[PDB]
Amino acid sequence: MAGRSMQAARCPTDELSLSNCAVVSEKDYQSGQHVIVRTSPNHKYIFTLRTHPSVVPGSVAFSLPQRKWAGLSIGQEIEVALYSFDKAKQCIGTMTIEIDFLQK
Amino acid sequence: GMDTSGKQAEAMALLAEAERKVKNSIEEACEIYARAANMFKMAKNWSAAGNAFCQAAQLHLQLQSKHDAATCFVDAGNAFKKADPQEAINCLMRAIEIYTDMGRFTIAAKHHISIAEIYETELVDVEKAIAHYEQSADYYKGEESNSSANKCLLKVAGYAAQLEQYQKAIDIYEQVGTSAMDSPLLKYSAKDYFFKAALCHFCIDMLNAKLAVQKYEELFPAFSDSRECKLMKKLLEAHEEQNVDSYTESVKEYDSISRLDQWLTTMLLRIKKTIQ
Amino acid sequence: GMDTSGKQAEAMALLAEAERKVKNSQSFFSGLFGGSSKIEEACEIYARAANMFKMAKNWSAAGNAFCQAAQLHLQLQSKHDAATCFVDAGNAFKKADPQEAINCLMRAIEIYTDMGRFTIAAKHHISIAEIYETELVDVEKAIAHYEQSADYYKGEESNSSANKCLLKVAGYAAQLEQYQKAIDIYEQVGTSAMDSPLLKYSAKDYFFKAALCHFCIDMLNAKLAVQKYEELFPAFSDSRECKLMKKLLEAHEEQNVDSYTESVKEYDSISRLDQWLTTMLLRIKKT
Repeated sequence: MAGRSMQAARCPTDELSLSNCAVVSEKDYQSGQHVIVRTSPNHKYIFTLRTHPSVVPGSVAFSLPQRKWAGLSIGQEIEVALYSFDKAKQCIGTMTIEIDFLQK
Repeated sequence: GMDTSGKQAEAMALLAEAERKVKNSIEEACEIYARAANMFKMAKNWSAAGNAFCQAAQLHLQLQSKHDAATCFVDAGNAFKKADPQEAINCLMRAIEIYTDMGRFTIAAKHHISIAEIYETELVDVEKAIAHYEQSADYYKGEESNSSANKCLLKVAGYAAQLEQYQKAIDIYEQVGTSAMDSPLLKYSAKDYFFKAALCHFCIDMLNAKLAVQKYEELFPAFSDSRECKLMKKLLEAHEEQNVDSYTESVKEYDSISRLDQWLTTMLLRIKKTIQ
Repeated sequence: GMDTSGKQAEAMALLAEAERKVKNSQSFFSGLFGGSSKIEEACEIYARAANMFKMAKNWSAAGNAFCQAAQLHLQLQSKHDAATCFVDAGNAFKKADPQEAINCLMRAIEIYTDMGRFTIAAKHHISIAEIYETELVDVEKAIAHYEQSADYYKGEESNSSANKCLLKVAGYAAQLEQYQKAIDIYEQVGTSAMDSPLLKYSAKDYFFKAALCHFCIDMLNAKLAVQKYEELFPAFSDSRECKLMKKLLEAHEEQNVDSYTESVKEYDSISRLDQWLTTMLLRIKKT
C-alpha cells in the first residue's frame, strides 16, 4: 500500500506478455491486484497484476511493450504501490483504440 | 668450461667457510654468503643462489638489520623468479610485508604489480592477479599517483569484463572516462572508455545499452559525433529486427575502416551469438 | 573484512600503550632523569600508529597520531622532524579534513621558510592553492597563494615554473572581469616565450588569448593590438587565430550576429572549444 522498491524483470511467458498484465510473484501480490509504478516524481504508470510462480520475490516481470510504454529496463529499480480504482467514476464505458498490424 | 666447475667449487668452499664461521658461535659469514651467491649467479646456477641469499638475509635480520635484509630478500625473489616462481612469490611477499611495515608504499605497490605479472604470465590465475593489481592501485591512489592507479584499474576492469560480471567493468570504465574528460591532454581518448562501457551493457540487454548510450551522449556531447556512436546506433537498430545480415555488414564495414582490438571482436561475437 | 577490525583494534591497543608510556615518562624523568629515550620511543609508537591507521584506511586517526608526534618532537626542539610531521598531517588530513591540513601546511611553510628553504615553501603554497581551488570557489586565496609561490620561484631564479603560476593567476583573474592584469601577464609571457627555441611554437597562443581578453574592453583597441602583435610576430598571421579574429571583427562591425555565430560554430566544429574560450566568446557576443 505505502509502496515498495524492487527490480524490474522480463516477462516469463508469451501468454502473460499478451495478457498485458504485470507478472508478479504470489508471495508479493495476488492475481487481479492493481498497482501504480513510480520510476521518478514525474513518472507514474498504471498496471494490473497477475501472479506467476516463476517470478522471484522482490521483482516484477514486464513485457517489451510494457517496458517501452513505461520506459522500464530490466535490472532497474522502481517503486510500486497498490492502487484502488473509484469504480463509481473510473469504470470504463467506451474505448477508442487505434489498431495496426504488429509486424509488417 | 672452467667457469662452471671453478665457480661451483668456490661457492661450495665459501658456503662451508661461512657455515664453519657460524659454527664457532658474524657479518663475515653474511659477506661470504653474499659473495658465494653472486658467484653462483655468474655460474648460471640460478637455483640455490636464492637459497644462499635467503640464508644471508635471515642471518642479517637476526641482528635487527631490516633494509639490507629486505633488499636481499627481493634479490632472492627475482633470482627464483625464473627457476621457481612460487618461492619468488613468497620472497616478494615477505619483502612487501616489511616495506609496508616501514611504509614505503611505492615499493610495495611495485612489488605487488610484479607479483601480479608473474602470477598471470607463468602460472594461470586471474583472481590473484586481480587482487594484487587492486592492492597496488589502492596503494598508489593513497599516494595519489593517478596514472598508475588508472592503469591498474583499467587492467582489472578489462579482466573482470573478460571473465567476471560486467558491473565492475561498467563502474571502472565510467569512473575513468569521467575523470578523463576534463583533463586537457587526455580528453581526446575519453570516448574509448565510454564506448567500452556501453558494449558491456549490451551483453546484459539491448534496452540497458540503449539507456546507457543515451545517458553518455547527453553527458558527453562530443560522443554524439563519434563514429562509435553511429556504429552502436546502427548495430542496436539491426539487432532490434533480429536481422543478422545487417549486424554482420556493419561490423565488417567498421573493421574495414579500422582494425579491431580482438576484445571488441570477442564482445561483438558474444552479442551476435545471443541475437537469435 | 578482517583488515578493518583487526587494524583498528591493534592500533587502539598500541595507541593506549603509547599514552601510558608518555604518562609514565614524566615520572621516570622526575625520579631518574632518563633523558629523551622514553619520549623518542613514544614518538616511534605514535608514528607507527599513524602509519597503521593509514593502512587501515582510517585517515582521521592517522592524522591525529601524526599531529601528536609533530607536537611531541617539536617539544624536543627538533623542528625538522616536527615540520615533517606537520606535512604528514597536511597530507593525511587533506582528505579527512581539509581545514586542518590547511593550518598544518601553514605551520610547515613557516618552519621551512624560517631556514630560507623557499622551494619547499613554494611547493606547499601551491598545494594549498590547489586545495582551495578544488573544493572551494574562494578564488582570491588561490590567487594570493599562487602569486606568493610565483614570487618565491622568481626569487629562486627557477624560470618556467613561475611562468605557469603567472599564467594560472592571469587566467583566473580574467574570469573575475578584471582584464588589465590578464592582458599584461599574457603579453609579458608571450614576449618572453617568442625567443625560446622550444617554447616558440606555443607563444602565438598566448597572444590570441590576450587579444580576446583585449576584445571585451573595446573593438578599436583590439584591432590596434592585433596590428601591434602581427608586426612583432609576422608568423602569427599564418595561424587560424588571426583569420578568426578578423572575421569576427568584420561581422561585429556591422552588427552581423549571424555571421559571427556561424564563424564561431565552424571553428568549434574544426576544433572543440574550451570552456574559458566559450565563456569569453559568449560574453563578447552579448554586445
